[PDB]
Amino acid sequence: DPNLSLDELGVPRSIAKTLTYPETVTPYNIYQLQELVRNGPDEHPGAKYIIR
Amino acid sequence: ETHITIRNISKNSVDFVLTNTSLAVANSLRRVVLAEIPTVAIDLVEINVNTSVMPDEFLAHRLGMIPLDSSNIDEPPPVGLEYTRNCDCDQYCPKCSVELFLNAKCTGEGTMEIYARDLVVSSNSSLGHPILADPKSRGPLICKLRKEQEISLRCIAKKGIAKEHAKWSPTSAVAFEYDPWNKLQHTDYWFENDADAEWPKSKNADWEEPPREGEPFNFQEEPRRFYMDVESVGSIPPNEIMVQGLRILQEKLAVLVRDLDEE
Amino acid sequence: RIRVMPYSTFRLNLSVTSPYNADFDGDEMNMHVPQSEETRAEIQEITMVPKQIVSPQSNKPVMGIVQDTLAGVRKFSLRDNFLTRNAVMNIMLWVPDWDGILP
Amino acid sequence: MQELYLLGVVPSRRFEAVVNSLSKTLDGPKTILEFWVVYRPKDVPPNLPRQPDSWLRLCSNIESHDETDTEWSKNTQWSMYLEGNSEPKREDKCGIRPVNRAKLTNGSVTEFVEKMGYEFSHEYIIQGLEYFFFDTTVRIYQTLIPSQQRSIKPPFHPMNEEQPWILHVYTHVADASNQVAMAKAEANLTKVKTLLSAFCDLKNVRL
Amino acid sequence: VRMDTMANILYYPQKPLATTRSMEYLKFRELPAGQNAIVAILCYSGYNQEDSIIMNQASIDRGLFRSIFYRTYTDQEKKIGMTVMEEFERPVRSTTLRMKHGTYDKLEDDGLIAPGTRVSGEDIIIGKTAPIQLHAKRDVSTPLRSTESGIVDQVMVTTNQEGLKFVKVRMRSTRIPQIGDKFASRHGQKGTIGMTYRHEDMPFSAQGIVPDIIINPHAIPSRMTVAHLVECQLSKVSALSGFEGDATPFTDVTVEAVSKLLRSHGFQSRGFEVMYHGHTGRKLVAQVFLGPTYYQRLKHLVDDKIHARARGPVQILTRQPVEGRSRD
Amino acid sequence: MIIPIRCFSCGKVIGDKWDTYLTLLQEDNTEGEALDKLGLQRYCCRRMILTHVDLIEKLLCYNP
Amino acid sequence: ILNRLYFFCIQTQLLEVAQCAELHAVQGYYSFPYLTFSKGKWWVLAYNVESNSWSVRLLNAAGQTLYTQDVHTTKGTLSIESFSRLSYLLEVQILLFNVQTAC
Amino acid sequence: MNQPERYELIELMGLPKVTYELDSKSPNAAVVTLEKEDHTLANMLANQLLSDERVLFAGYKVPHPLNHNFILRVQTVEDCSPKQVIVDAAKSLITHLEEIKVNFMREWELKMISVEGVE
Amino acid sequence: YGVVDKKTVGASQGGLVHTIWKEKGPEICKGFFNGIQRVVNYWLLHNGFSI
Amino acid sequence: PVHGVIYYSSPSMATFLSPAQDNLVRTYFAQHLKKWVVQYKLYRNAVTPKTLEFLKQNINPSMLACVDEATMIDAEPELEDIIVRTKLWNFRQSFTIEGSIYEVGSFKVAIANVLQKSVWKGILFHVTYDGTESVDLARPIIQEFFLKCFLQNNKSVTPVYLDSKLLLQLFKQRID
Amino acid sequence: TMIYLCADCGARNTIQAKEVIRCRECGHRVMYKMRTKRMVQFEAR
Repeated sequence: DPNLSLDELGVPRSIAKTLTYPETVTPYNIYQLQELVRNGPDEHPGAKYIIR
Repeated sequence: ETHITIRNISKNSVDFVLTNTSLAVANSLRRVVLAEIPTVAIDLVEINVNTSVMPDEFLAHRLGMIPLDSSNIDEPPPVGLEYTRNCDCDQYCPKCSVELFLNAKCTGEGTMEIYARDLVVSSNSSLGHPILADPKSRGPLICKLRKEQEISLRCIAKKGIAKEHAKWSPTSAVAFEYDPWNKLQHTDYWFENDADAEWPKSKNADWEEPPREGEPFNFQEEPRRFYMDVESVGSIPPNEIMVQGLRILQEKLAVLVRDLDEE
Repeated sequence: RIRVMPYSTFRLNLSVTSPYNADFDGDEMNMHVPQSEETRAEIQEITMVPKQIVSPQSNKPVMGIVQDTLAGVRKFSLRDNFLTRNAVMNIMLWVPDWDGILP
Repeated sequence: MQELYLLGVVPSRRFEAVVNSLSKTLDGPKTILEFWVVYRPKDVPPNLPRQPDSWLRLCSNIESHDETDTEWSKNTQWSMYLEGNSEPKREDKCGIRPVNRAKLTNGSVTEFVEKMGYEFSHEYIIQGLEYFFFDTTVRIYQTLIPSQQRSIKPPFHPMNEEQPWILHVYTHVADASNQVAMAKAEANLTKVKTLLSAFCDLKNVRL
Repeated sequence: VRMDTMANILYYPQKPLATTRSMEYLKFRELPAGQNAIVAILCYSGYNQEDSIIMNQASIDRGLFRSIFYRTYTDQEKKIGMTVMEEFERPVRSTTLRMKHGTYDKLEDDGLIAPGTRVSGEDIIIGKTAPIQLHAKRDVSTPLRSTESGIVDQVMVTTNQEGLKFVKVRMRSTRIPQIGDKFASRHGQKGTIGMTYRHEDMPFSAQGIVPDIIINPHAIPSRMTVAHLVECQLSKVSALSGFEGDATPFTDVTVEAVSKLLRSHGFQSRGFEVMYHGHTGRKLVAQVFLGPTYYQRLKHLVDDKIHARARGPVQILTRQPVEGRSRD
Repeated sequence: MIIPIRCFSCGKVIGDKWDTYLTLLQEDNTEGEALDKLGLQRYCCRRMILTHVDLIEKLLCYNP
Repeated sequence: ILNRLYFFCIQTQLLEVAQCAELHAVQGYYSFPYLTFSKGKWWVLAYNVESNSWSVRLLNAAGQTLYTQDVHTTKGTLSIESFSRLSYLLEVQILLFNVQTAC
Repeated sequence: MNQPERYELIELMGLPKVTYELDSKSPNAAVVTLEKEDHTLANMLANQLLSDERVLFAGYKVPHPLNHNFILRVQTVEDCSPKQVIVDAAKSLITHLEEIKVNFMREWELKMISVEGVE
Repeated sequence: YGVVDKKTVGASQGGLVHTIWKEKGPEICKGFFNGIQRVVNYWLLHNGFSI
Repeated sequence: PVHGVIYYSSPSMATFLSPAQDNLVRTYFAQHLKKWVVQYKLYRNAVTPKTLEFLKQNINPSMLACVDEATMIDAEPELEDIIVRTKLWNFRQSFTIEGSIYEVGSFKVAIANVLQKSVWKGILFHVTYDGTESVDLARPIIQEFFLKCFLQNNKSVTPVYLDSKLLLQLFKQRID
Repeated sequence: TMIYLCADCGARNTIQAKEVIRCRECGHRVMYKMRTKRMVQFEAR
């Protein structure tokens, strides 16, 4: 692909929808981070698993 | 003034020449005609019984490409159905999609040869009816059968543009050739031993200059005069395509203006 | 840095092909995602296609313009090739950080 | 509309005495008179929303209307409610149920729920008292069963005419996303609970 | 008719155009591996780079290199005993144990699926049972690897000896060309698809046809493979002739020979042609070597080679991650 | 199996143009050149009827 | 924003002055802060004032005009606009002169 | 399997077809982003937009052949607008199109007569 | 002066690629590959090239 | 007070020609069809249908036509949408009516660009005028000013009678 | 139980669960399975 910056890598959604990448809950995220869950693990901008 | 100078015509293609216009518009017309020109085509089959040799998957793809009549199209309600996507009805309805049938059986023992003829629309003179490119034949070939191999198919067409699947464009190709000698030198011919000697003059070359001199070559000159040549599939009359080309090309420029003068 | 296209292959950048001594003969390449926010940092500040464009093997670069973009440079850096005002313009929309001022 | 609320029975024997501890110190009294029809959308397939809230509740306020006047059924003001259920894990805490407070304007009124085809179910009438505190209010209950279906004529039918006064402090949030009216109104109405605690014991009940 | 595991056929096979007088014997023209593709060697965009190719979507839409992928699942009915039965009964979620993420909702009363039921995912197709309240029925039935999809060609239930029942299920799964599939000519031009341009974009010129696929010029000079070239100049010449042009290994037939045969039809005695850009309409400065040839749809497609892990199953003995396949 | 119908590069229908094609190269003593009499000026698709294999007559005879 | 208050309250003032002599001051022909002045009932011959300054700037485009600086132009009202029309009649005679100068 | 939805090529997913937004840098110059419609409409307002002496720049370029859109930058400089420069252009186009849409519907039937008839 | 080829935009000793790296570090350094490998590809698109 | 909305095959000009008129202007005139489809069948047509369009007479009542096509009840919510959203109901390609009503004088002209979910439909025009007269004592004469400014490529559709009636009249174009 | 079809004859064998795999008015011992009804959703692409 000629159109990506050098330090760029095209990752197919098929995979992006199956990775992670934990990430603890910051007080800066709560709202942003929540939207992801409410979205679903089948919607790119989503997630899987919630750890307590 | 003029703008077009046609030569020959037929029943499947339309040879002519653009005049007072720019390169852009030319191409932008080539493109238009090859893509976004509403047409009917079948885009969903339900199989009941099929014990033939073509798989279901293989029939869908084949039953698709077979051209259909479209004619007017962009003129509802009748004699034209609007995209089945933005329809006032739900799911799929004859008000925005034309139903087709295929009930082919076997009464022989030799060999069967089912063409595009055997299909059945509905009787809503849409149309509708596929086509019969073949001379006094019956249409494009679909499938072959031997003993008892009846197939039963329900086909319904929608509305779509090449963009959405090459299945729709009612347009074969196009054959343009602005500046047939080499006025503007928009091209560097590869020799190999003698330039104007290896490359063939084109049939459309006999309509211009500027051989001799050594003028030297000009540059204030823009490419005008474009020798196009549109050929249709046979789905919709040979322009048609062209006519309906700008009708949904003007309206594509408009979209713009209206989204800038309202606010 | 991921993101994120569709279709099921890894798109990567041609000038980065030399370091992976491997063409597109249908090759596979592995991806390892970090987890902890403390490694995410290592492979950002030390290991990066950018900070790795010059291996000390030879204190010489290991990536460079190659293939079509290279063949292209010659056939375009020639002083036989002028650009019509008509663009210019068009081609100015890559830079990608444009002064805004037309040369 | 996220209503926040509690519940506490008042025997009628002490009722008006409580009202003296209420209305003299509060807005109102306002007698309530509103004919319910909690139509049930019997529907297919499962899983149905099936929850009591999911069943429709046309809500004809009629408190100013005559007890025998005939124009009522589709001329006097009506409403409709599905409402969300009160929050899970809302122990002792005031229940938080989002509410769609519907309104309507035509000679046709009830008809649309049957234009939605919904079946008739249980019916009653809010008939208690309400005492304001700005957007918040307390709503002590009386819910007599009407003497006949679509009949506005008393006597009606409390499960006992020794009817419990289901006292019910409340408020109505516009949207639950902010913490503001949450803790704020919960505090104000907790203080309202301190007021009633001088004469009553309200509690949360699951919904 | 042959029930057979992993089979790959072509929707539309074709004769090699320029072929050698030594196939009549290899019965090759009768069952081609090839498929003739208006190829054009252009440096255009940048997606057809370093041994890689870009193909025309319009074409793949009408059937370029469309293939089918039959897979077949074998399953008998072991019986040890004593007398231990194990019929293909439909598992009953009333005393099974254990099997979830079915669904068995797709099995008939026979415990077997009926063609051609749209099967996808980890769906199941047969059902087993092995004796041991409510006891006891096990489940030694075989599911379907998620990585596969598509309908079910046909199933064949016969008898073994052995002495029990014996079923075979075959499902078909059309496979279209997608970015990342392999193609190569008959000269070892291992290529992969880099992009799929729709009909307008591609250099419609000037005849005006459109390349079906277009390889990049840097896959020539270093890999010296002047045959790939020749073939294309010759394939073309089965233009206004149809004379199946022989490509016989050692013959008098020469480049200089075919060339004369070229302008003989109005074209350039060398393959080339002028070419019009798809965006603008500008002639391309350079002349393109456009000319048919057949490329082979190689096996091992992409959707079979992608792999992704993340807290997946693990060995029992070592407790580390399983190997390729499985799930996954 | 059977003509492709619709050439690979253009749209030019070819499902119709074969039941008639074969009835010349083996039934009229005209050349491979005869297809020219079917409106095949382009490469193009015309290498469609030409490079084709009739894989159905020889498949159809497996009757179930 | 105070300037908004200024121009707006003055707008209302002039609207009250716009009553008799219905100088509609419709703003479609230009959206400037300078603000259009117009006329009842009405090819078009424009009408503009600002300081206020009685610059009869009839225009289309830009027709041939005529200019005056009478009156302190703070106080109204309707009668002054009537005087503007009284000038505009002589302006029509001048339109006949414009017909004369054409040839 | 990861093939973007084709219908998501001809249908704006709640995406504002057009978007007009100034730049900075450049001064008196804005950038237009038409979506789900490109590679045709774009080329025109260029090889034609540059024909108005009022213009001093004419952007136009698709960022990536996967996203079906494209930007357009115009600079001018100095009086208006440039939302007005491109519209004055678009208008000059639709009207220049009919110029040919009419000649076509005019010369068609005119060379349809010479190939016999009749009537 | 002269003409750009591998001599200068390839891993050369005193290579141009080498020389901005190394003055002033990766980026706009990292952008260099994005510019030329974007500008030129764009030029070439409409310049055409082949054999 | 006869109604007379007209559909047109020559749009765009309303934004352009009406300002070009030398006369006076008022405010907004936008309204929105919203087709509905129940997520299951059963409720398919007539009194108990998939069909529904809350009708956004934004200009005055601010009250939706809570109407399952010829089912006469009206309400502002909106909240009713969510009430309708109990595992239920979808949409279909409705075409919204939006625009541009302006003060004129003896009569006034409502104006609105019309918008299918496929972006465009085609502009509608209307002119309110005194109602004491019989339907055509001057309505064609009002249409002289449909020719002043001149208006072109009009559709034959003719809804006919304040403006609340337009609500049912929406259907007259909706059923098209 | 269900119906089955032979590899040669094709006649309806309509044979019962747990028995013997064969035919009736003929020979050979295999058999495939009738295609379901079944109106199946098929895109044409």
